[PDB]
Amino acid sequence: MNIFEMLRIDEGLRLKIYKDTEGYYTIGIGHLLTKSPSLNAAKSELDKAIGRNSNGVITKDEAEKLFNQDVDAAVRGILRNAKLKPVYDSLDAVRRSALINMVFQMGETGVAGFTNSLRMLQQKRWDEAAVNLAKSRWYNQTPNRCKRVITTFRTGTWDAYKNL
Repeated sequence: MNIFEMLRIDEGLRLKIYKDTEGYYTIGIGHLLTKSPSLNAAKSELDKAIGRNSNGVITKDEAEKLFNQDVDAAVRGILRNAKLKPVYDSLDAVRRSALINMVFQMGETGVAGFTNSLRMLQQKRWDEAAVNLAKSRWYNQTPNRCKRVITTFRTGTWDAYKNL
C-alpha cells in the first residue's frame, strides 16, 4: 500500500461531475472542481483543466492525471505550511499518509485547524489524537473513512486498508 492506493480506496472514482459530501462539484478521484454552486462554473473549470470540451465527463486517464497532481499538490502544500511541515516531518511513513489523506480531503487550511491533534501527533500521543479527531464534523460526515484514517494514525499500519 501507498498513498495512491490509500486514496483511491477512500475517494473512489467518478468520471462525471458530482457533489461531495460537502456539496461541492467534484470529479474523478475526489478532484474538487469548484466551491461555486454552479454546474457551469464546474463544467467550465473542468474543461479548462482538462484542456478539451469535456461536457461533464472525463476519461479514466484524465482522472488519473488529476489525481496525480492533486496528490503532488498536497505533499507540496504540507511541506510549505509552517504548522504541518514539522508534524509531517516527525511522522513515520505510514502516518504521513494519513496526514496527507487528511489534507487532500479538507485542505491545508482545514487541517491546520486541528491544533491540538497536530501537537498530540507530533508528540506521539496516538490515542489522544485518535480520540480528538473523532470529535470533528468530518467524522460524522465520513465516519467510514475517518475511522480508517484514525486507525492508521493510531496503529501506524495499513490494517485499515488491508481487507481483513
